[PDB]
Amino acid sequence: SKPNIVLIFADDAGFGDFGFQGSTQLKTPNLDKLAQSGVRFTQGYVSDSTSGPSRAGLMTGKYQQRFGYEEINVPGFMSGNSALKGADMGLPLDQKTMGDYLKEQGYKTAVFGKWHLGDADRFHPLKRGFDTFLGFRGGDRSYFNYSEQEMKNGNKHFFDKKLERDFGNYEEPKEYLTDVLGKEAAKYIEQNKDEPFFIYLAFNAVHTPLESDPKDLAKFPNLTGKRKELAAMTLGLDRASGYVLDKLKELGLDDNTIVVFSNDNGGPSDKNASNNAPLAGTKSNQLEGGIRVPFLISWPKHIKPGSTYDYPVSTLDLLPTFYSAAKGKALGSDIDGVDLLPYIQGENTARPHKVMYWKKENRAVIRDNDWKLIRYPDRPAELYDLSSDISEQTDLAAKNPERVKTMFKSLFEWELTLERPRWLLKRKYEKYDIDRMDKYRLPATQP
Amino acid sequence: SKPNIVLIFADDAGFGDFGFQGSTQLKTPNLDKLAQSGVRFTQGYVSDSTSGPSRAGLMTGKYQQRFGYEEINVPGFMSGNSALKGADMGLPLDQKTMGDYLKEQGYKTAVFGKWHLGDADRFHPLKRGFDTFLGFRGGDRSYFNYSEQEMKNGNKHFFDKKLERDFGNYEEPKEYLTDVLGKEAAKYIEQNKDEPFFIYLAFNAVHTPLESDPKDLAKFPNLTGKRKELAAMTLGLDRASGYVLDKLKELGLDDNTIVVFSNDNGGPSDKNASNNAPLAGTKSNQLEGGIRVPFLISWPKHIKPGSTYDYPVSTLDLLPTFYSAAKGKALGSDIDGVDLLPYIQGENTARPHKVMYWKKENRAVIRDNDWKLIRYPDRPAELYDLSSDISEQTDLAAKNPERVKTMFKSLFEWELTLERPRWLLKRKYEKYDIDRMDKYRLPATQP
Ligand SMILES: O=S(=O)(O)O[C@@H]1[C@H](O[C@H]2O[C@@H]3CO[C@@H]([C@H]3O[C@@H]3O[C@H](CO)[C@H](OS(=O)(=O)O)[C@H](O[C@H]4O[C@@H]5CO[C@@H]([C@H]5O)[C@H]4OS(=O)(=O)O)[C@H]3O)[C@H]2OS(=O)(=O)O)[C@@H](O)[C@H](O)O[C@@H]1CO
Ligand SMILES: O=S(=O)(O)O[C@@H]1[C@H](O[C@H]2O[C@@H]3CO[C@@H]([C@H]3O[C@@H]3O[C@H](CO)[C@H](OS(=O)(=O)O)[C@H](O[C@H]4O[C@@H]5CO[C@@H]([C@H]5O)[C@H]4OS(=O)(=O)O)[C@H]3O)[C@H]2OS(=O)(=O)O)[C@@H](O)[C@H](O)O[C@@H]1CO
Ligand SMILES: [Ca+2]
Ligand SMILES: [Ca+2]
Ligand SMILES: [Cl-]
Ligand SMILES: [Cl-]
Repeated sequence: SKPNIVLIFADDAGFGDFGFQGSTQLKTPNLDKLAQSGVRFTQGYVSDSTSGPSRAGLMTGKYQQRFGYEEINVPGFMSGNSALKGADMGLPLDQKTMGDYLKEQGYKTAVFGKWHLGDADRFHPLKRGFDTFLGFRGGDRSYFNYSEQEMKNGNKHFFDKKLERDFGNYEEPKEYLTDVLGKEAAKYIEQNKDEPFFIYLAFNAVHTPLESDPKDLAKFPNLTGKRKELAAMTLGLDRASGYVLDKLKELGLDDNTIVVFSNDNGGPSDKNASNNAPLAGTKSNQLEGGIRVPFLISWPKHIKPGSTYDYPVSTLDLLPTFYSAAKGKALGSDIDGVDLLPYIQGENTARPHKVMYWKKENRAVIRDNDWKLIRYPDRPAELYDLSSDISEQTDLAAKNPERVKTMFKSLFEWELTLERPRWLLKRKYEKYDIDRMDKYRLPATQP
Repeated sequence: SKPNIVLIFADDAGFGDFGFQGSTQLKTPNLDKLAQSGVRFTQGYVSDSTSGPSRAGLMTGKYQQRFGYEEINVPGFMSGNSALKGADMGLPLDQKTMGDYLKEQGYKTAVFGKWHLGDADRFHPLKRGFDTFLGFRGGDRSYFNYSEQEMKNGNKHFFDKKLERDFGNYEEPKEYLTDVLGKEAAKYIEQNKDEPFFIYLAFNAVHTPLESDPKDLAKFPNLTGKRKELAAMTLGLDRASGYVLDKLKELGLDDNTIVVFSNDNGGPSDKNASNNAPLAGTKSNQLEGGIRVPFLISWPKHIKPGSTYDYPVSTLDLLPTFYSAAKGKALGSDIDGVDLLPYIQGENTARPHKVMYWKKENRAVIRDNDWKLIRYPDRPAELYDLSSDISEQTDLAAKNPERVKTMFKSLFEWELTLERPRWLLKRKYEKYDIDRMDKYRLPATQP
């Protein structure tokens, strides 16, 4: 029987900022129970440390740099020299999505919340294998309704923040957006309970702006400023996820539903007070704190409850995992991900990925087993043993010069399989990305 | 009195491949006498190790990466994702050229031979401060006439190879192109002998294809294959330069004429059998063999004959040097070059450039005094003391880790002042550039 698939994909959450990730300060009871119901990945990665490229990898099961989706698509932030600007930046139309693949297997498909895979009509979710959409095309938006005046006074890219149903039916949220998105996903489950369905629940929680339900803020009297907002926004993310998980149980769909929880990129600790403990770094850098994310898979009667899987896995793996579960027999020859199920169930004791890569311009990483080489524009390449140094504080480059040379050559061989980028950020953002990395160069710790 | 200015700019010549550069195999009598007539620079550099970007720096007196002219403009070789392709790649129109500056000082201005600063009409020499043109818009062409049929049946970029007078008056060369270009420059001197003139004589010699006057091939009976052609093509370059130098002497203009000889980039030893002795590397890499070039300045009664100048200088310096000689008092505030005359004459004993930079994508160089840091995509950054190690064979990076870190930060600070590139080569050419560098990693030696 073809299982339902629910992918809950948070935005800008701290690695440490869930109960199941070791938080005692924040409250995530619903997602903690999801963790206990299935397998928790201790080394789950996104394909990039920023939103657009991460989502391009997730949606395609491919290294997004292979189709030139290398730097983040941010209308108004792009170089005057960029090949594509504004609404023309998007997931190339020749790429086949997770939605397209599950549509081939007869699934009902919906996306709720953040898209960020292009603002033009041709890049719209309903053109990319999704039946149904309630969300926003761009990278961020308010958790409450925009006034008519705010929409009138927005710059030429502001339209991508407007809450939208399907193909251009604009209507602002009537309550806290996190609750709207969760309730919509639960309504869609109810409407499609008799047929295989795929939901992509792309919460904007816990992305800026720092806005919360006042009742949620009240539950954190001992937290201050940004961290109090993050706590409240996290409680909202967890409650809204709860609407979906509870609806599945209520309708008896638990045994025949795959639920995934992950996060688009590492926490931007300076922006939303996210905490990536015990990792160094943040959003937009390639330290573990930027690329390693909370990662759960639940499939009752198929995946052992309360289990952990400790070899590296990728958001790139989700497309082939979902497609195989959906009884798909025509996977494209170009997929970088692997079906995780044989690995999760111990049929395959090998690493799903011996070698993994990250790249934004001159900043790149090659990982070989637990060896991690990090290349930078502004400092010598660093080598970490992640099996003894999760926080990347002990540079072993000088002690292992032959391994550094061999990993450098392997990194460049992979770079040679990539397209040149399709769009380029203004020069100044490389300084912002590196300066924040140096601000969070030390390990984060649970408060 | 405003001096005449003649800039002879060869293409793809080997560093060692002139008598005045230490060759005992090749014949360059005319240019050897030019060297003896003036100052020879032992550390003269182009702004890039390839044609288009080198010429953009030369024409502007600016780091060409500041206006996004970073990778070479080669129609048909560009990424399908490139922002600008074919005829649209060119020196940005908001840049002010060497021609424009000397036109302001009342000079007659001419360019003969290779342009390579854009194929579209708007990038044409007669739009960029040149009165007159006989040459070709693109990067290479035959040293003999193309048939009407060859020109009709060429790909969509082939038109940029056609020999052109002024604004689209096409006529193929009636003899060996090197002789045509020299004789045209000599005719222009004759026509303008009573008025200040500037000639940019951009020979395609000694660029591929390997075609020579049979009478020149006859002067090298003991050489074979590519090296014989290079020898013959070099003798032609020297004779054609001779037409110009002999015309200046014949008309008594020697004492009031600045003559410069240089070369667009290091020798592509695999392509035209050029020899960069005693340097390592070649065209398209940032070893000394790619970026250091033969560099002569003659101004009889102003520059001491038979002298050498040993501090680093740049083609970027030629615009301000020329403009100051032309009595210009309104240099732009954006010029990276300096007027060399005070340095040559000992009015300024300081280094003209304490710091110099090169950049193509991930490949970059910072030089601080005689320290050279080289960054690569596929290997650890290398550090050379050029005052003890001209051939870049003793990597000091491990011995001097703090200097490596300091120069890395300074390199990135300069990168932050640049635009993103305006066009991007196909990915595969980075493999070709690096593999050839490794083929010529050892010092070249005089045959
Ligand atoms: O006048 S404005 O007050 O500032 O009006 C406000 C709203 O506009 C703003 O909206 C947010 C906040 O500031 C600007 C915009 O932020 C930018 O949003 C981008 C969305 O794509 C992007 O965020 S991201 O998607 O999460 O990556 C930008 O962040 C990136 O910038 C670089 C590229 O990658 C990283 C950086 O290197 C990434 O940084 S990060 O990792 O830290 O996130 C982010 O800066 C502003 O938008 S604007 O269009 O520029 O004006 C306006 O819409 C609203 O109506 O009013 C408010 C004021 O009340
Ligand atoms: O069958 S052919 O021999 O190909 O036909 C010939 C003519 O077409 C060719 O002409 C030459 C030979 O092959 C192509 C062309 O070479 C390319 O010319 C470019 C000019 O811009 C460029 O040279 S460059 O300007 O000096 O840089 C290309 O070299 C570069 O390529 C990459 C970019 O930088 C470097 C590389 O990474 C640089 O390499 S290098 O440093 O070694 O110089 C060079 O490959 C081909 O032209 S075509 O546009 O591809 O078709 C044809 O017109 C004529 O009619 O027939 C001849 C054969 O008789
Ligand atoms: Ca995000
Ligand atoms: Ca050249
Ligand atoms: Cl984001
Ligand atoms: Cl060239």
